[PDB]
Amino acid sequence: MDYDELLKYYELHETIGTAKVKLACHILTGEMVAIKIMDKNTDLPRIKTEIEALKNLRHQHICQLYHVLETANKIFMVLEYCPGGELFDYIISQDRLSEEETRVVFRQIVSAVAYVHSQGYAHRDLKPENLLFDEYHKLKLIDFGLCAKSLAYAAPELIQGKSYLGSEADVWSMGILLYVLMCGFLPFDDDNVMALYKKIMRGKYDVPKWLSPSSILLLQQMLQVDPKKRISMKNLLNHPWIMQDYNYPVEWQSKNPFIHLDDDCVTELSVHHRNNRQTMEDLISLWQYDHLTATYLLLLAKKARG
Ligand SMILES: O=C(NCc1ccccn1)c1ccc(-n2cc(-c3ccncc3)cn2)cc1
Repeated sequence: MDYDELLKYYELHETIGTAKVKLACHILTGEMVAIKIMDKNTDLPRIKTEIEALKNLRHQHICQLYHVLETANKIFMVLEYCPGGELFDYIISQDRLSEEETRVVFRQIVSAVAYVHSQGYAHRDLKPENLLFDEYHKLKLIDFGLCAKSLAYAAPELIQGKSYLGSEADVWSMGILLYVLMCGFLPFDDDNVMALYKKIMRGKYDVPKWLSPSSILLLQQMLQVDPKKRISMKNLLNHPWIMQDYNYPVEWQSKNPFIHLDDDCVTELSVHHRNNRQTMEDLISLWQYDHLTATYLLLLAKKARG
């Protein structure tokens, strides 16, 4: 009953995570996808929150939603294939990243998060387990279930149950991410939850000898307990540390459109439909996140590889 519809469009491969995640192949294009499987009667608002955000967000550093399928018991989300693994696993594998490798990764995180804020959203659960590498070793932001329109990464105001601005909470989380990338351990860490809570509230952390003066200053600018003292996203885009070795601000605007359609992909898609080109373009432009949406976006991913 639950897998009947999904099997009309996808050939299932193995479970990789237990939401349960399955790898699969889109039958029509032959493209690999990841499928997130969530049970309705085992948080339903968290599923609807993520779906609503992903239907509205489309960006080179956000893991793309292709197709949404629903049954009485399950909701399936067909998503962009990211075989490079979690950033969390990558940092551990490397112990810690150099300042230069941290900047490569961090500029991509800044790009995705600045775009999310530009769209009127705040992620609210930024952490290395929520950033994946695709086949090109480019980062993709995942899990928009807690977004607004993990304790080690949470801003002090957010833990205290106080009112907060989502953008300020994201800037603090990005500061914790920045520290983890360059150190390979958390700035606030404890086995006891209350002792961790105390450490976050105090905002004091050890500064390893390998951190450069510029890294230390950026960390200080992001890790401010008072949210009004944290750096704004606008100032993060062209921060001196961010610009070092690059000399251009972070490109945060989306390169992945809703309006423009790719002519080659429209042609490839149209051969599978008993409709003219203009009818197919108008249907694609409705972005229903049905099989048509998945087919078009997967053909765009196939084109990108070549
Ligand atoms: O290791 C992977 N493949 C190679 C492989 C594995 C086993 C056997 C043979 N070859 C793989 C591929 C894709 C993924 N993705 C998870 C999400 C994802 C997106 C949104 N929310 C949660 C997860 C998107 N891609 C992970 C892992």
